[PDB]
Amino acid sequence: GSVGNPVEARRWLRQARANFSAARNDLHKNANEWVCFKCYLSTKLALIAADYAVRGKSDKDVKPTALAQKIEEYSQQLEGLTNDVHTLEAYGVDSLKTRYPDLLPFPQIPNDRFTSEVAMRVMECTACIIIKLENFMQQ
Amino acid sequence: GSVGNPVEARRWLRQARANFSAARNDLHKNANEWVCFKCYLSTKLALIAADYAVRGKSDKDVKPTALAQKIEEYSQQLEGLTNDVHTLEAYGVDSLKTRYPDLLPFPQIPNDRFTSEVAMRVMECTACIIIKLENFMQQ
Repeated sequence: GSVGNPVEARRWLRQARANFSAARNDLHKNANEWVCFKCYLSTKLALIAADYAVRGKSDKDVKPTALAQKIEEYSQQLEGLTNDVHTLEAYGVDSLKTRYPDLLPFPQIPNDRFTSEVAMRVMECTACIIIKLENFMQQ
Repeated sequence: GSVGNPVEARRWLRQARANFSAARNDLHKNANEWVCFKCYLSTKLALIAADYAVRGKSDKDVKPTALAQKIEEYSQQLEGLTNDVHTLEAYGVDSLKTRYPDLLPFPQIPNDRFTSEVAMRVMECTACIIIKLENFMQQ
């Protein structure tokens, strides 16, 4: 898209970074669904930040993997972004499955769903996503 | 409602209790929006649990205060529930305002929206809700 909004981009990135920092508060506390939801939301907000940075607008209705696909076309600097973002799904992480039992295979609840190993792999993916996007927004 | 599902009720309540416990992880860590969202989700899932316990079905597409209005009618034991649940909205807490900057007056982000005092009042309000619903479900 044509004209970017750097003020709004910075605002959303600030929150994305806060969400990733806060994921540390739930580590090794039997709250792995909260590590994963925080990382999912960090990822979503960082992508929306980048969308503001380029186009001055976004959509919170669009799934992160689809937002990442559009954003990745903005520059070769973002190569690999969509693969990173899609890895969250591969670990069974999305907005609804980290929160609601009716979306999980009976009888699982979110508190039962994610191992500490998975929460760690999800943090690694998220850190890489934020780094690719911060690099791109720095220019 | 006429036929309850105690197994589903227990599933949902187990997750609500886990969310309320997880809220403690974010206290005094500059993550008050996460304290509030966790308490919001705890409240919502406990209401859904009570709805399962009474009629064996619910809706997660209804706002918590609206669900509480229906549930309050189930028993004298639940007197005051609707107002108890409405406290969250009164303190500026709901699903979107604890997560998304575009819902907040510029330049505010969730990470600077909630004071530590508001975070504490929200935990106390959530305690009151959980108490009322848990006592009722121990029918």
